[PDB]
Amino acid sequence: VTQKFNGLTVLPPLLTDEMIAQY
Amino acid sequence: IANQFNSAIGKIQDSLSSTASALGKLQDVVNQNAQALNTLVKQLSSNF
Amino acid sequence: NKCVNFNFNGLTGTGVLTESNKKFLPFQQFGRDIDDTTDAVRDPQTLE
Repeated sequence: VTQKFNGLTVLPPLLTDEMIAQY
Repeated sequence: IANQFNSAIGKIQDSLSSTASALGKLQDVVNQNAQALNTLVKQLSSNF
Repeated sequence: NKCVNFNFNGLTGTGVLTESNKKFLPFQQFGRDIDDTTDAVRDPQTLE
């Protein structure tokens, strides 16, 4: 599975990919 | 029964390696969110 | 490298200006992004 003038921003998820791997 | 489980897990490695189609249900969600953002940004180019 | 209110040839904008590696051809003054907005510019006094 695969800043800019538009005023967009992608926030990170609360759990990292390591934390999901640990659960 | 162990050898059949061990073999079947061996086919899971092979399947997830061999085809890009395997995770299509996840890639479709990334693609639709990317499309919806890319469209939203292109509407800034429109004259109205 | 500082944020500024820039105005080059009447292209009034705002942002941080940075040295580009973009290889513009002689006839081009402005460059645009995917988003159809000016993301690079040739300075009209010293042609970088």
